Amino acid sequence: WLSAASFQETTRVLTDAAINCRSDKLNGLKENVIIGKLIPAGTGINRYR
Amino acid sequence: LDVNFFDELRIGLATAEDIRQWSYGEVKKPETINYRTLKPEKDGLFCEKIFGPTRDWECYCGKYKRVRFKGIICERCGVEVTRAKVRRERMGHIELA
Amino acid sequence: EFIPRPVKSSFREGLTVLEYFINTHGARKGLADTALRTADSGYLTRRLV
Amino acid sequence: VTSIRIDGVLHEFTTVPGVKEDVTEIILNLKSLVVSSEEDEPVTMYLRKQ
Amino acid sequence: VQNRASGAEIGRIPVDSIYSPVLKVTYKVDATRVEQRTDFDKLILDVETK
Amino acid sequence: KRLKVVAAFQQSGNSPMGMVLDAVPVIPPELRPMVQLDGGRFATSDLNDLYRRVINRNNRLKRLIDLGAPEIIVNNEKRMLQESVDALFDNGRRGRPVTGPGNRPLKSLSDLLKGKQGRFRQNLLGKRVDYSGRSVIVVGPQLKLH
Amino acid sequence: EVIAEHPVLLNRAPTLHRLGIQAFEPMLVEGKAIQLHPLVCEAFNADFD
Amino acid sequence: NSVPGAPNRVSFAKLREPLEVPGLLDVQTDSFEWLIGSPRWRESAAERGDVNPVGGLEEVLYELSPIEDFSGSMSLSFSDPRFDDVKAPVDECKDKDMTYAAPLFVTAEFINNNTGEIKSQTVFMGDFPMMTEKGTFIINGTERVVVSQLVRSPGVYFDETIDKSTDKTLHSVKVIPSRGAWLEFDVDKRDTVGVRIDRKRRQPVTVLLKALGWTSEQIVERFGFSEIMRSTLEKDNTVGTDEALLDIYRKLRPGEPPTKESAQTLLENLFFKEKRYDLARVGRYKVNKKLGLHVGEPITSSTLTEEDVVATIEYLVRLHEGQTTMTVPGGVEVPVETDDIDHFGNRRLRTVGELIQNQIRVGMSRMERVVRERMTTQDVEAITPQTLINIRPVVAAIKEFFGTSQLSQFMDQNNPLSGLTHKRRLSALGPGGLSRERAGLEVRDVHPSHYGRMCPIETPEGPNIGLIGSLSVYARVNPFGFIETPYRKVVDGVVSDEIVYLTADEEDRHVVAQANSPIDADGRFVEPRVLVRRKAGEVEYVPSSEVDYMDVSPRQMVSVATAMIPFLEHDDANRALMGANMQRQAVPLVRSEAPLVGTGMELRAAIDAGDVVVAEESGVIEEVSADYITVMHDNGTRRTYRMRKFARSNHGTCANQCPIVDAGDRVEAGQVIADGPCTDDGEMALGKNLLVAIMPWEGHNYEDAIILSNRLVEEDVLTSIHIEEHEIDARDTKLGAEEITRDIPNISDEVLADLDERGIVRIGAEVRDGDILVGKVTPKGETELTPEERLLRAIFGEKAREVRDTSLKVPHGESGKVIGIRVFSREDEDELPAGVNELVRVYVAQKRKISDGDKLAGRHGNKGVIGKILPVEDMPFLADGTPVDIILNTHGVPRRMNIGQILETHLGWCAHSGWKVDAAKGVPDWAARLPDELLEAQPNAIVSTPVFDGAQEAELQGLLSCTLPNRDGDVLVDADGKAMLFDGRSGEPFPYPVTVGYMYIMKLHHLVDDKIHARSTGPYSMITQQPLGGKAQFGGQRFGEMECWAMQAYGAAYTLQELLTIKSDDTVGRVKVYEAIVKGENIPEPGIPESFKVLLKELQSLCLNVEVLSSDGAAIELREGE
DNA sequence: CGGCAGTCGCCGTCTACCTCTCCAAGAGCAGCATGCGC
DNA sequence: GCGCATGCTGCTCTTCTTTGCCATCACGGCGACTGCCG
RNA sequence: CCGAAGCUUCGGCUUCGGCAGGAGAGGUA
Ligand SMILES: [Mg+2]
Ligand SMILES: [Zn+2]
Repeated sequence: WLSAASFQETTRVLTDAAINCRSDKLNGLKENVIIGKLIPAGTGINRYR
Repeated sequence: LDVNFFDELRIGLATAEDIRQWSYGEVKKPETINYRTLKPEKDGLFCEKIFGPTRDWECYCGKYKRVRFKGIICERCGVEVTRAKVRRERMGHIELA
Repeated sequence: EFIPRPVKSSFREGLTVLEYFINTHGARKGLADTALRTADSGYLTRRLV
Repeated sequence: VTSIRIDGVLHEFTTVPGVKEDVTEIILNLKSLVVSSEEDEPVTMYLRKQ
Repeated sequence: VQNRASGAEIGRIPVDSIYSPVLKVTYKVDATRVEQRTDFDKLILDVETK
Repeated sequence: KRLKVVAAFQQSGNSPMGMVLDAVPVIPPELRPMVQLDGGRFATSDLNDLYRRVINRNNRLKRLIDLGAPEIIVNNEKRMLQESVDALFDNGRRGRPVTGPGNRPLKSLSDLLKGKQGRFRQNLLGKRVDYSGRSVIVVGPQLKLH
Repeated sequence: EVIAEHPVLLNRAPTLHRLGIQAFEPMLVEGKAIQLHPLVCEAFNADFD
Repeated sequence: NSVPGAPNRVSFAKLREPLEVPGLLDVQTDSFEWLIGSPRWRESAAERGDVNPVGGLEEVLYELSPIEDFSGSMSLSFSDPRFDDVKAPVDECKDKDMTYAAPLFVTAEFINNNTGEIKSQTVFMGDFPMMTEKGTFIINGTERVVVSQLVRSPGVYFDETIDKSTDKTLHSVKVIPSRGAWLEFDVDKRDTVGVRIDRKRRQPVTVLLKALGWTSEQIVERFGFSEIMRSTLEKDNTVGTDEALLDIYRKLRPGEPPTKESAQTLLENLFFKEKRYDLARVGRYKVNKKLGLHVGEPITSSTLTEEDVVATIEYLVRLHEGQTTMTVPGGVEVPVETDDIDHFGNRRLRTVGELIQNQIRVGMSRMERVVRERMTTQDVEAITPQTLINIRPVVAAIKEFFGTSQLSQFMDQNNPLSGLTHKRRLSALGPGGLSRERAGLEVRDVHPSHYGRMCPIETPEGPNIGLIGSLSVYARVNPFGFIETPYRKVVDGVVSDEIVYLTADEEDRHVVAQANSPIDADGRFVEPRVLVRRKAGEVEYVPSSEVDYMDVSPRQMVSVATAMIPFLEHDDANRALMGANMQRQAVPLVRSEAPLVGTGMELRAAIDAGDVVVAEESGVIEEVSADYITVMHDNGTRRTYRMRKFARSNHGTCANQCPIVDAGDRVEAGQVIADGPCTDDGEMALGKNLLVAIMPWEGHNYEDAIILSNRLVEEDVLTSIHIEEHEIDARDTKLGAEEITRDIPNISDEVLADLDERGIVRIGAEVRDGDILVGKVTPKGETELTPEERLLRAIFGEKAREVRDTSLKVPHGESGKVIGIRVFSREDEDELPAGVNELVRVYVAQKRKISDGDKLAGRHGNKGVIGKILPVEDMPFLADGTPVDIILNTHGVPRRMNIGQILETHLGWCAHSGWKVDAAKGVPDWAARLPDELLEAQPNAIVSTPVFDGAQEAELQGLLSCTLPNRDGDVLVDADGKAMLFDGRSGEPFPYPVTVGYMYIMKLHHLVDDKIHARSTGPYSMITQQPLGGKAQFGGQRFGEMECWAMQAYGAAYTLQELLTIKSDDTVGRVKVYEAIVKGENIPEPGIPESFKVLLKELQSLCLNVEVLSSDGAAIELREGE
């Protein structure tokens, strides 16, 4: 819901997520940028880090 | 805090019990700020009792003004003796009839 | 649509008043639709990303 | 010429009473002066008119 | 040269300086390139001053 | 169409009763600041008025209820309180917007999250930074590629 | 010697692809303008007007 | 010519002109003259069509009155507006931050029908802002300009579209009033006509005709020629009128019991009552002209009638069938056609008078509502006109229009041309027009009806392309709002000299010839066939025996800035657009000089702008100084004119006036007496003449860059003066009163040496960044102390010591001398805001030279920044040692189709050098059409080539081989315009000849000194603790969304993380990074940004229970504090 | 009941930077302070 | 000599929505919905 | 966090003083 709420139609996605009690695993580029972590690409992957 | 320890972000509907849990006090008067004394009112929208001291290690009265008296709640005013950065993270609530 | 009357003079000889006036019909459409294209392409790029 | 100084005038964005040109035009006119010197130290001339 | 960087009075006005006394210079070359490989050049200079 | 809503409230351990409110939260004061306008007065906050309206209506409702008022007047006050809370949460969704000085509609709590000028697309996905500069570029042909 | 071998990043808007950001090695010049290589103008899409 | 003292500029023009260009500021002053009702407009309206000299305010005051109550016992009326004298002159209002206005009075009478007595007295209705002699308003001390608005006019509009399924023609109708309800008749997929009353639902027109009181046989008696009408009358199921009114009532009013009298009172309150419906004079005149109703009688009353509706339906059905002409009982024959709404015969102009009259009307209606409501709650025998009238709504409306409005715009005073152009702008946006987002691509096109009324070239380049335009030179406005243009009438193939002004709706029935047409001595066309303009803007080649009109001049279709480009017909439209736009961005220089090659428009573009001083009478000059001129008239009166020396304009440039007369000259009325900002002896001069070379040079002029010489810096050729203004205010406080004084107990005595005995700086001091301007202190309160400290600091010493420091300092990166101080005080009887005690303003001036990064330009679209400045010994030089001044590249000319610059350089070289044509064996064949004064010229001569009739190419090619030699008998530039240059770095000649000449170069107001910025750390925000924005607040640069995608596509995971946390939001990491950098250690690990916490607290206030979990539940606190 | 088509509301419409102006006020309810009258 | 009356002045809100005011709002896609016809 | 002033054992300690939001218009690439 974090990546879809920041694209378009914040109110509708937030309402549906609240009703459904969704959970976000924070495993994408946009979410890791939002919360302030290393993106899972390039030099931010486990082998190189 | 460490960002490398987060694992989830859950959202859901909030009940009245949760709203009464998060709050640190109930606001009653619609007043905002004292124009002449330049100090927050009581039980208003900017009150020091509900939200926190406007200045560091201070309170509404002048009984405690030093850094060694932290942790003590003023018994005549009700204001905590702590930092002023706690006004960015403490909420309140309104009791609807 | 094409105008059945042509512009017989080059820019090295200079156009007349009427030829210069009717030359400006198509020189404004491009300038006016470039600005719309620039705002139509950015939305597509944001949706593709 | 490296500097000038007029009486009754503080800066170059001003006018002198009775003179048809402001100080900016006077300086631009003085920019064409041809002078010759022999000393190795600054020398000062004068100009008085009425 | 700003008067605040030299310790002078308010009434002083600094002025740009052009110290060059030469106006216009040009040259022309006439080249003798006859056969037998005995060739030389001639230079003519013109100097105009102030 | 209906099962999508009726099954969400069943599969999880929540309740459909969170849609009716009995207490309203209040944002921390430092997130809605009120500051002097260049040695003059304070000129609005766009969020400290929507709270004030709710507080005034609630106080009048409480005083009228604990007085023995007729049912019609209590119903009018309850309708007005409901409208004020609705305008606090989303201004303009139902009826006409609540305006201020200059016929300018007020900005609610849900207007600070939506749009290209909201929190998401203007404060979280892109920021302003330190150690930066700007100037006009010109061509230098004596440089190398690095 | 403070700025020796310390790269900087140059950026022009809009950034339509990767090459809108590139890293150079600074040199001190005289003036108030930045000097850019003639061969990176195609990637930056930058004229000099 | 036609001006008493003017420079002699010889011209290449071959055509004569039968008309002179009008006043260039008459579009602004005439409307205000009509609104005010002054005698000048009264006489002008008496000159032609003197029927109803009605002012602007009088018609509002007469439509308002009388004001009656519900009972009908008393009434109020208004009449006779009149104005007092202006309170303060223009300069006083501009200095003390006031408004230029004059009080307004009206007379009001109160009649009481119960008794019969009358009580009338004069009331005061507030101060009315007034327009100066230049067409501008001074509002709160700032100059403003009100811009005209292009809006669609009221009337009836027929349309026609193509069906989707049946793919046939579908017609529609729309009756649009000035203010009221809308009507819409149309035809549907089947043969069923229907009306859309008040934008709701859809009913067959039979119900409307029945509700108008019509039988079922009269419809056939009139509309008895269509099967559509038969089908509509057959299927109405509303036999009887009352059923129709009930159906209309049930359709309009929802959830009501249908009552016939209420239906009638609601029907006659929508279209037929002159209280809530207004088809204004324009609307009534248009409806009486399209449908061909009664024509000839004067217009009185402005409401719809039944015959109008019947005629509209008849027109619609006739158009649907296919008829071309139609007549109405009692009206003349009219054509049947569909009309276009972008036509200039349908778009009218709302000038300043009609923009102010609307606001006055709104305030009047509010005041009228108040007086009507208050007339029934007061006691009689104490009612007077002064007790019923409230002024507040009117003044509120006036001050809301002249302030926060989209059409009263801040004036631009970069140079005189921009100021003149601002006042001649036609704007398509505003409250009643369009939107920058809703407007499409068909409202931004050059319609064929713009010829002579709007300029097709001068328009903005960004998102406002086609939404803003400029009036043409010969255009003028109707008394209705339609733009006219003049023509010369031709009869029997001979052009006469009688001028008739035609609107776009009247010139489409005549054949109009072309301006560039060969005319003999008698006036007969030479060419057998001429290029004309037919009805629908169609271009044809018809013969010179059937035309009926002709143009007045070749420059009839261009504006005042486009008519200043020489050789315009050789340039493309796109480059000429930029060339016209960039002439309004030039800066004034310390010394001005007129072009070597001009157009002739530059003389009357400077007098009409008004930045020069002209003589109002004839006399001799008595005394001349640097700031005043005294003229003695012939009768005996003496008049003195003062000058503005080093005045600051709206944009920080310098506005300086200088005298150009001697001490014994004779002066004629209209002669220019003093110069101005961008003026050289009365004619506009925006740039300088420089020697050019067209060649590539080592890559320093690559991609639109420019190489300059060093002689342009050592000789002050391109130098400008910029002035700045700073203020501060001294006010009172709840703890005391702030005071301005030199005494400051916090700072040293070294930085308090440039202050006088009052706390202000002294005139002539050079300030710098962080320097001091004024010295002010703030009290912190005077109270008592503890009893112990009383005696303690009686022994030691106790002072007030409540003074804090608040001093006005020079901002970052500014400097310059101090040239003026203006102090306002309260005690010396000066107007001041309440709560403040003293005001002071400080002016700071600097002189700016040319440097790298500055923008230069020409009149043809050339534009670039300066890449290098070279020593004069490093520059290519001619055979006699003359260096060139500027180098331009040759790769940019052919692909942009602006070849007028090369012709300009050729003509400029010929004008600079001077020429002489030999006529020993008669005039040469190429010089047959040249005048006799253009056969010889002197060095440094000024010529003129009009915009569409100038110097040909045979003439230029022949003049390039006649130029005079220099000091030595040498001709440096040959017959092709090319010269051999030497190389100033190596000494060898360049192998091929290069083009040389003179060109006119202007300096644009985009300087690099105002665009450089840098920051390491500085001020931060309050809600989201990110760096501030802007250059004045020492802000940072945005790293947007598109710039993050490049970082993510490169693979740089650490650069992005550092850019997003420890440089923007990480409050605890920002300090540690600085300490680590200073101490030389390693940079620490980023924390968590603050905007995420702000977002979470935002989400929790909408009753959302959002939490951050761990790997095993147990939500993390996410608030620090421990 | 059962289709059905107009209709009405809600969503979206490129990035970065510079300069200027303007941002609810009159009405009303006490609370006295002094002048005037018997 | 005392009581009553009226104007400076603290002092804290208050600002709607009918039978009125108000005047409109692109352009395309999508989806419910809702009266309407059969 | 910065400045001023004292103690200062040279790590620092103490007193006082101090803030940054919207709408509209025009423009450059
Ligand atoms: Mg460019
Ligand atoms: Zn206390």
